[PDB]
Amino acid sequence: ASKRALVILAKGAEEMETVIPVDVMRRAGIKVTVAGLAGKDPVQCSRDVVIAPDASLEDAKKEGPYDVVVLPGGNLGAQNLSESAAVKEILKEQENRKGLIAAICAGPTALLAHEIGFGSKVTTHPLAKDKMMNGGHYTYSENRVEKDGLILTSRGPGTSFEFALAIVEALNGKEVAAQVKAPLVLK
Amino acid sequence: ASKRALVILAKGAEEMETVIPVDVMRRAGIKVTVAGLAGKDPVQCSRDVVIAPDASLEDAKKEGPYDVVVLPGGNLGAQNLSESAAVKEILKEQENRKGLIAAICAGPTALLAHEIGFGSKVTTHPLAKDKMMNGGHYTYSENRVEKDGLILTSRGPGTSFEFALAIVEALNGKEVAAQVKAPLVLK
Ligand SMILES: [Cu+2]
Ligand SMILES: [Cu+2]
Repeated sequence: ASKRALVILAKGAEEMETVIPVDVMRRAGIKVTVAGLAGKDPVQCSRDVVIAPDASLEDAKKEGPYDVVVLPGGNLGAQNLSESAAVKEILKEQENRKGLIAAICAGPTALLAHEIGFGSKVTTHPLAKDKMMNGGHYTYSENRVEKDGLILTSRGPGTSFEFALAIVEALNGKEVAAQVKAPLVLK
Repeated sequence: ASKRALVILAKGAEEMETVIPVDVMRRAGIKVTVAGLAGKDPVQCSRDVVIAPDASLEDAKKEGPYDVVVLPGGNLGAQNLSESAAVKEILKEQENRKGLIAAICAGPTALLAHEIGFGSKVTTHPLAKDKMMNGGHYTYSENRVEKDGLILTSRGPGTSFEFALAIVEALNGKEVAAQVKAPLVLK
């Protein structure tokens, strides 16, 4: 049976940080559900790219559990994720069942909002560091991708490939990650 | 006045190679029109990401001229671009007015189909090389981004940032490209 990923898509999400992990995870044979936070309608991302989700979060959250829950970044997208009761419940359940949670850029600040993974070493976009570190509940890292147990974080659009391949390695192993990596023409 | 970019979006396009240049060009203050080859309806990309274009190509082609015409890759997307009479006319006009043409991955094989920029040094995805080189009308390069006059080409999803920043530099200069680059957290 294939692994399953939930990607939560909110208005203002960084479109690069959404599409790169979805595409790379699907190249890895992961069944990815792109779920719209606000419903089934297409979502307007931070730059003006409009993406139609596979399902509403309301529906997708009923089709769990997922092997990874992925939170894209983008300053306003992450604020929307941080304010959502549905996201809070999903992340708490994932943390409780010891499943992987992956967040990139401003995405990890939603972990702070929902009190997820306190005590973890994490990274974020450099501009999101102060928000993430409010209260000192995490230890900050400048690694391009950071993984502390079941909390996987990354820094920005330019780390999106490394972030996505780290999810693939965590779920499907190093060999699959290497196979997926080669045709991408990475440096 | 701001520069203007036309990005032509066909079914089967590589979504990463579409979104990365659109996002980076908009960060550069370029007015980007994402135009759907087949009409105004949302487009199903190679992995299963659905993107809603800003306009139909039929409408957008009437609002030229553009400072750059951008062709995303993806094997089936590029085949669709190669078969289109509207694309042929747009590229010929752009070539005739000495405007920039930028194509990534399998995208450059549409230049071959429409007899654009013969004699140029070009690169493509490694798997698209044989198709591009059919007849020997170009000289092949393994550079991650290649620019020969007004023909700008690149190799794949992992070269998309370099490709997009090269478009920005060509249109808006090195200083703007450097400013846009820094917050992306590239290596
Ligand atoms: Cu970001
Ligand atoms: Cu490609």
